[PDB]
Amino acid sequence: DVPVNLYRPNAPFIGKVISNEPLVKEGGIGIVQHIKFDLTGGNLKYIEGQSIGIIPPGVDKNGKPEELRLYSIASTRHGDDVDDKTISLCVRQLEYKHPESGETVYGVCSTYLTHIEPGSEVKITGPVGKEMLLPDDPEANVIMLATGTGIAPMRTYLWRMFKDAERAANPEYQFKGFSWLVFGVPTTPNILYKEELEEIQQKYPDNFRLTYAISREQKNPQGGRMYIQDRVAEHADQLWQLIKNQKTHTYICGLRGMEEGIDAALSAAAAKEGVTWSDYQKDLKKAGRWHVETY
Ligand SMILES: Cc1cc2nc3c(=O)[nH]c(=O)nc-3n(C[C@H](O)[C@H](O)[C@H](O)COP(=O)(O)OP(=O)(O)OC[C@H]3O[C@@H](n4cnc5c(N)ncnc54)[C@H](O)[C@@H]3O)c2cc1C
Repeated sequence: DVPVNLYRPNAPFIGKVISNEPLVKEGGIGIVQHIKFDLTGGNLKYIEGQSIGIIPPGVDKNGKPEELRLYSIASTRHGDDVDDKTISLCVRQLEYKHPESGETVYGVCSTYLTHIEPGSEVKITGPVGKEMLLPDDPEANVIMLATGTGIAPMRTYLWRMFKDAERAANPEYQFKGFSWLVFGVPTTPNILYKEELEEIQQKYPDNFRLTYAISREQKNPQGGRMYIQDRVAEHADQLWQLIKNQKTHTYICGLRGMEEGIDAALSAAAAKEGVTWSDYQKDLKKAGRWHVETY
Protein backbone atom coordinates (compact mmCIF):
# COMPACT_ATOMS: atom_id res chain seq x y z
CA ASP A 1 0.00 0.00 0.00
CA VAL A 2 2.73 2.45 1.04
CA PRO A 3 4.47 4.06 -1.96
CA VAL A 4 8.27 3.91 -1.58
CA ASN A 5 11.17 4.79 -3.92
CA LEU A 6 9.11 5.30 -7.07
CA TYR A 7 12.07 7.46 -8.15
CA ARG A 8 15.71 6.97 -7.17
CA PRO A 9 18.90 9.14 -7.36
CA ASN A 10 20.18 7.44 -10.53
CA ALA A 11 17.02 8.46 -12.41
CA PRO A 12 15.10 11.13 -10.45
CA PHE A 13 11.74 12.69 -11.31
CA ILE A 14 12.17 16.10 -12.90
CA GLY A 15 9.44 18.29 -11.44
CA LYS A 16 8.74 21.98 -11.89
CA VAL A 17 8.41 24.63 -9.19
CA ILE A 18 4.87 26.05 -9.10
CA SER A 19 5.36 28.42 -6.14
CA ASN A 20 7.85 29.45 -3.43
CA GLU A 21 6.26 31.45 -0.57
CA PRO A 22 7.74 32.85 2.68
CA LEU A 23 6.56 31.38 5.99
CA VAL A 24 8.53 33.58 8.40
CA LYS A 25 6.74 36.91 8.83
CA GLU A 26 8.33 40.35 9.35
CA GLY A 27 10.43 40.50 12.50
CA GLY A 28 11.16 36.77 12.51
CA ILE A 29 14.52 34.95 12.60
CA GLY A 30 15.77 33.23 9.46
CA ILE A 31 14.08 32.21 6.22
CA VAL A 32 11.63 29.31 5.88
CA GLN A 33 9.86 28.79 2.54
CA HIS A 34 6.82 26.77 1.43
CA ILE A 35 7.65 25.31 -1.98
CA LYS A 36 5.15 23.49 -4.19
CA PHE A 37 6.21 21.25 -7.09
CA ASP A 38 4.29 19.89 -10.08
CA LEU A 39 4.16 16.09 -10.29
CA THR A 40 2.29 15.79 -13.60
CA GLY A 41 4.11 13.71 -16.19
CA GLY A 42 5.38 11.25 -13.60
CA ASN A 43 3.92 8.72 -11.18
CA LEU A 44 5.30 10.00 -7.88
CA LYS A 45 2.71 9.18 -5.21
CA TYR A 46 3.13 9.51 -1.44
CA ILE A 47 1.33 9.58 1.91
CA GLU A 48 1.46 11.69 5.07
CA GLY A 49 4.62 11.56 7.17
CA GLN A 50 6.95 10.58 4.32
CA SER A 51 9.96 12.48 2.93
CA ILE A 52 11.42 13.11 -0.51
CA GLY A 53 14.96 13.77 -1.68
CA ILE A 54 16.12 16.85 -3.58
CA ILE A 55 19.36 16.75 -5.58
CA PRO A 56 20.86 20.27 -5.80
CA PRO A 57 23.04 21.26 -8.80
CA GLY A 58 26.80 21.75 -8.69
CA VAL A 59 29.81 20.03 -7.14
CA ASP A 60 31.14 20.04 -3.58
CA LYS A 61 34.52 21.44 -2.54
CA ASN A 62 36.19 18.20 -3.69
CA GLY A 63 34.70 18.45 -7.18
CA LYS A 64 32.18 15.67 -6.62
CA PRO A 65 28.48 16.00 -7.66
CA GLU A 66 26.18 17.11 -4.84
CA GLU A 67 23.98 14.33 -3.52
CA LEU A 68 20.39 14.38 -2.29
CA ARG A 69 19.13 15.95 0.92
CA LEU A 70 15.89 14.64 2.49
CA TYR A 71 12.98 16.95 3.31
CA SER A 72 9.77 16.05 5.16
CA ILE A 73 6.73 16.28 2.90
CA ALA A 74 4.58 19.24 4.00
CA SER A 75 1.45 18.42 1.96
CA THR A 76 -1.10 15.59 2.24
CA ARG A 77 -1.16 12.85 -0.41
CA HIS A 78 -3.52 15.03 -2.48
CA GLY A 79 -1.27 18.09 -2.52
CA ASP A 80 -2.19 21.57 -1.23
CA ASP A 81 -4.94 21.99 -3.85
CA VAL A 82 -6.38 18.51 -3.20
CA ASP A 83 -5.96 17.53 -6.88
CA ASP A 84 -3.31 14.79 -6.58
CA LYS A 85 -1.04 16.82 -8.83
CA THR A 86 1.55 18.43 -6.53
CA ILE A 87 3.82 18.03 -3.49
CA SER A 88 5.06 20.68 -1.05
CA LEU A 89 8.10 21.22 1.17
CA CYS A 90 8.84 23.41 4.20
CA VAL A 91 12.50 24.41 3.88
CA ARG A 92 14.66 26.52 6.22
CA GLN A 93 17.82 28.16 4.85
CA LEU A 94 20.78 26.73 6.78
CA GLU A 95 23.31 29.36 7.78
CA TYR A 96 25.92 29.56 10.51
CA LYS A 97 29.22 30.31 12.17
CA HIS A 98 32.83 31.47 11.68
CA PRO A 99 34.38 28.33 13.18
CA GLU A 100 33.43 26.93 9.78
CA SER A 101 35.82 29.18 7.85
CA GLY A 102 34.76 32.25 5.87
CA GLU A 103 32.01 34.26 7.56
CA THR A 104 28.38 33.14 7.36
CA VAL A 105 28.12 29.71 5.76
CA TYR A 106 25.02 28.94 3.66
CA GLY A 107 23.79 25.36 3.24
CA VAL A 108 23.91 24.13 -0.36
CA CYS A 109 20.57 22.41 -0.93
CA SER A 110 18.56 24.64 1.43
CA THR A 111 19.84 27.88 -0.13
CA TYR A 112 19.14 26.49 -3.60
CA LEU A 113 15.59 25.59 -2.56
CA THR A 114 14.72 28.75 -0.60
CA HIS A 115 15.78 30.91 -3.56
CA ILE A 116 14.36 28.79 -6.39
CA GLU A 117 12.09 30.44 -8.98
CA PRO A 118 8.71 29.19 -10.25
CA GLY A 119 9.23 27.41 -13.56
CA SER A 120 12.56 25.84 -12.56
CA GLU A 121 13.12 22.09 -12.94
CA VAL A 122 14.06 20.12 -9.82
CA LYS A 123 15.43 16.60 -9.32
CA ILE A 124 13.14 14.75 -6.89
CA THR A 125 13.51 11.25 -5.42
CA GLY A 126 11.34 9.03 -3.24
CA PRO A 127 9.10 8.97 -1.40
CA VAL A 128 10.85 7.50 1.66
CA GLY A 129 9.99 6.58 5.23
CA LYS A 130 7.68 4.26 7.14
CA GLU A 131 8.33 5.48 10.68
CA MET A 132 6.13 8.63 10.74
CA LEU A 133 2.92 7.18 9.29
CA LEU A 134 -0.46 8.23 10.68
CA PRO A 135 -2.87 5.49 11.87
CA ASP A 136 -5.92 4.81 9.68
CA ASP A 137 -7.99 4.62 12.86
CA PRO A 138 -10.08 7.86 12.89
CA GLU A 139 -10.51 7.57 16.67
CA ALA A 140 -6.77 7.55 17.45
CA ASN A 141 -5.30 10.28 19.64
CA VAL A 142 -2.32 12.03 18.10
CA ILE A 143 0.31 13.98 20.06
CA MET A 144 2.59 16.14 17.91
CA LEU A 145 5.81 17.62 19.31
CA ALA A 146 7.51 19.87 16.76
CA THR A 147 10.22 22.51 16.54
CA GLY A 148 10.85 24.68 13.48
CA THR A 149 10.62 22.76 10.20
CA GLY A 150 9.56 19.69 12.17
CA ILE A 151 6.08 21.17 11.72
CA ALA A 152 6.12 19.65 8.19
CA PRO A 153 4.80 16.12 8.85
CA MET A 154 2.41 17.60 11.43
CA ARG A 155 0.93 19.81 8.70
CA THR A 156 0.26 16.71 6.55
CA TYR A 157 -1.56 15.04 9.47
CA LEU A 158 -3.63 18.06 10.52
CA TRP A 159 -4.64 19.02 6.97
CA ARG A 160 -5.81 15.44 6.32
CA MET A 161 -7.69 15.51 9.64
CA PHE A 162 -9.23 18.97 9.47
CA LYS A 163 -9.32 20.67 6.05
CA ASP A 164 -12.83 20.77 4.56
CA ALA A 165 -11.60 19.64 1.11
CA GLU A 166 -9.62 16.78 2.65
CA ARG A 167 -12.68 15.58 4.59
CA ALA A 168 -14.71 15.61 1.36
CA ALA A 169 -12.00 13.68 -0.49
CA ASN A 170 -11.30 11.03 2.17
CA PRO A 171 -14.56 9.13 2.92
CA GLU A 172 -12.62 6.54 4.90
CA TYR A 173 -10.94 9.02 7.25
CA GLN A 174 -13.29 11.28 9.19
CA PHE A 175 -11.21 12.17 12.24
CA LYS A 176 -12.99 12.26 15.59
CA GLY A 177 -10.12 11.64 18.01
CA PHE A 178 -8.03 14.25 19.82
CA SER A 179 -4.82 15.82 18.54
CA TRP A 180 -2.45 18.15 20.40
CA LEU A 181 0.36 20.10 18.76
CA VAL A 182 3.08 21.54 20.97
CA PHE A 183 5.13 23.79 18.65
CA GLY A 184 8.42 25.50 19.54
CA VAL A 185 9.81 28.47 17.60
CA PRO A 186 11.76 31.62 18.60
CA THR A 187 9.13 34.28 17.81
CA THR A 188 5.46 34.72 16.87
CA PRO A 189 6.54 35.71 13.32
CA ASN A 190 8.33 32.34 13.24
CA ILE A 191 5.13 30.39 13.89
CA LEU A 192 4.97 28.52 10.58
CA TYR A 193 1.39 28.25 9.25
CA LYS A 194 0.12 30.22 12.28
CA GLU A 195 -3.13 31.42 10.72
CA GLU A 196 -4.23 28.00 9.54
CA LEU A 197 -3.22 26.23 12.75
CA GLU A 198 -5.28 28.69 14.81
CA GLU A 199 -8.21 28.45 12.40
CA ILE A 200 -8.27 24.67 12.90
CA GLN A 201 -8.25 25.05 16.69
CA GLN A 202 -11.17 27.52 16.48
CA LYS A 203 -13.26 25.20 14.27
CA TYR A 204 -12.41 22.03 16.19
CA PRO A 205 -11.92 23.02 19.86
CA ASP A 206 -12.71 19.51 21.11
CA ASN A 207 -10.51 17.70 18.58
CA PHE A 208 -7.44 19.97 18.38
CA ARG A 209 -5.32 21.71 21.00
CA LEU A 210 -2.51 24.11 20.07
CA THR A 211 0.31 25.02 22.48
CA TYR A 212 3.28 27.27 21.61
CA ALA A 213 6.71 27.55 23.20
CA ILE A 214 8.12 30.88 22.01
CA SER A 215 11.64 31.35 23.36
CA ARG A 216 12.14 35.09 22.70
CA GLU A 217 8.71 36.00 24.13
CA GLN A 218 8.20 33.63 27.08
CA LYS A 219 10.15 32.47 30.16
CA ASN A 220 9.85 29.09 31.88
CA PRO A 221 9.36 28.93 35.69
CA GLN A 222 13.16 28.90 36.21
CA GLY A 223 13.61 32.18 34.33
CA GLY A 224 15.04 30.66 31.15
CA ARG A 225 13.69 31.06 27.62
CA MET A 226 10.64 28.87 26.90
CA TYR A 227 11.33 25.74 24.84
CA ILE A 228 9.21 22.74 23.88
CA GLN A 229 10.64 20.59 26.70
CA ASP A 230 9.45 23.25 29.16
CA ARG A 231 5.89 23.00 27.80
CA VAL A 232 6.00 19.20 27.93
CA ALA A 233 7.16 19.40 31.57
CA GLU A 234 4.33 21.82 32.34
CA HIS A 235 1.82 19.41 30.80
CA ALA A 236 3.58 16.14 31.68
CA ASP A 237 0.67 14.60 33.61
CA GLN A 238 -1.86 15.43 30.87
CA LEU A 239 0.43 14.02 28.18
CA TRP A 240 1.18 10.82 30.10
CA GLN A 241 -2.55 10.31 30.72
CA LEU A 242 -3.19 10.43 26.95
CA ILE A 243 -0.15 8.25 26.15
CA LYS A 244 -1.63 5.52 28.36
CA ASN A 245 -4.42 4.94 25.81
CA GLN A 246 -3.85 1.89 23.57
CA LYS A 247 -4.85 4.02 20.57
CA THR A 248 -2.60 7.04 21.20
CA HIS A 249 0.32 7.82 18.85
CA THR A 250 3.09 10.34 19.48
CA TYR A 251 5.24 12.07 16.83
CA ILE A 252 8.45 14.03 17.43
CA CYS A 253 10.09 16.03 14.63
CA GLY A 254 12.70 18.73 14.25
CA LEU A 255 16.41 19.37 14.69
CA ARG A 256 18.03 16.92 17.12
CA GLY A 257 18.14 17.83 20.82
CA MET A 258 14.50 17.81 21.92
CA GLU A 259 14.19 14.21 23.07
CA GLU A 260 16.25 14.28 26.28
CA GLY A 261 14.09 16.87 28.06
CA ILE A 262 10.84 15.38 26.76
CA ASP A 263 11.81 11.99 28.20
CA ALA A 264 12.77 13.46 31.59
CA ALA A 265 9.37 15.16 31.82
CA LEU A 266 7.38 12.06 30.89
CA SER A 267 9.61 9.93 33.12
CA ALA A 268 8.68 11.97 36.21
CA ALA A 269 4.98 11.73 35.27
CA ALA A 270 4.95 7.97 34.72
CA ALA A 271 7.02 7.36 37.88
CA LYS A 272 4.12 8.59 40.03
CA GLU A 273 2.13 5.51 38.96
CA GLY A 274 5.04 3.11 39.33
CA VAL A 275 5.94 3.05 35.62
CA THR A 276 9.46 3.33 34.17
CA TRP A 277 8.99 5.56 31.12
CA SER A 278 12.08 4.27 29.28
CA ASP A 279 10.65 0.74 29.37
CA TYR A 280 7.08 1.77 28.53
CA GLN A 281 8.50 3.79 25.63
CA LYS A 282 10.48 0.82 24.25
CA ASP A 283 7.20 -1.07 24.03
CA LEU A 284 5.48 1.89 22.33
CA LYS A 285 8.26 2.01 19.69
CA LYS A 286 7.94 -1.74 19.17
CA ALA A 287 4.18 -1.29 18.69
CA GLY A 288 4.67 1.50 16.16
CA ARG A 289 3.11 4.15 18.40
CA TRP A 290 6.18 6.25 19.24
CA HIS A 291 7.42 8.04 16.12
CA VAL A 292 10.63 10.08 15.94
CA GLU A 293 12.36 11.93 13.11
CA THR A 294 15.13 14.35 14.08
CA TYR A 295 18.04 15.69 12.03
C1 LIG B 1 14.29 12.81 7.32
C2 LIG B 1 14.75 14.26 7.22
C3 LIG B 1 13.85 15.20 7.02
C4 LIG B 1 14.21 16.55 6.91
N1 LIG B 1 13.26 17.46 6.72
C5 LIG B 1 13.56 18.73 6.58
C6 LIG B 1 12.47 19.76 6.38
O1 LIG B 1 11.27 19.51 6.30
N2 LIG B 1 12.90 21.07 6.25
C7 LIG B 1 14.22 21.47 6.33
O2 LIG B 1 14.53 22.66 6.23
N3 LIG B 1 15.16 20.49 6.55
C8 LIG B 1 14.90 19.18 6.66
N4 LIG B 1 15.90 18.29 6.92
C9 LIG B 1 17.36 18.71 6.88
C10 LIG B 1 17.76 18.80 5.41
O3 LIG B 1 17.86 17.52 4.84
C11 LIG B 1 19.18 19.33 5.12
O4 LIG B 1 20.10 18.72 6.08
C12 LIG B 1 19.29 20.82 5.51
O5 LIG B 1 18.30 21.47 4.71
C13 LIG B 1 20.59 21.43 5.28
O6 LIG B 1 21.07 21.01 3.97
P1 LIG B 1 21.97 22.01 3.11
O7 LIG B 1 22.20 21.37 1.85
O8 LIG B 1 21.27 23.29 3.18
O9 LIG B 1 23.32 22.07 3.98
P2 LIG B 1 24.79 21.42 3.81
O10 LIG B 1 25.35 22.34 2.80
O11 LIG B 1 24.62 19.98 3.53
O12 LIG B 1 25.42 21.75 5.16
C14 LIG B 1 25.17 20.84 6.18
C15 LIG B 1 26.38 20.77 7.07
O13 LIG B 1 26.58 22.00 7.77
C16 LIG B 1 26.80 21.72 9.16
N5 LIG B 1 25.85 22.35 10.16
C17 LIG B 1 24.46 22.25 10.27
N6 LIG B 1 23.92 23.13 11.10
C18 LIG B 1 25.02 23.86 11.63
C19 LIG B 1 25.15 24.96 12.57
N7 LIG B 1 24.20 25.84 12.94
N8 LIG B 1 26.35 25.13 13.12
C20 LIG B 1 27.39 24.48 12.57
N9 LIG B 1 27.44 23.65 11.51
C21 LIG B 1 26.18 23.32 11.12
C22 LIG B 1 27.15 20.21 9.20
O14 LIG B 1 28.52 20.00 8.74
C23 LIG B 1 26.13 19.71 8.17
O15 LIG B 1 26.54 18.39 7.69
C24 LIG B 1 15.57 16.94 7.01
C25 LIG B 1 16.52 15.91 7.21
C26 LIG B 1 16.14 14.62 7.30
C27 LIG B 1 17.26 13.60 7.52
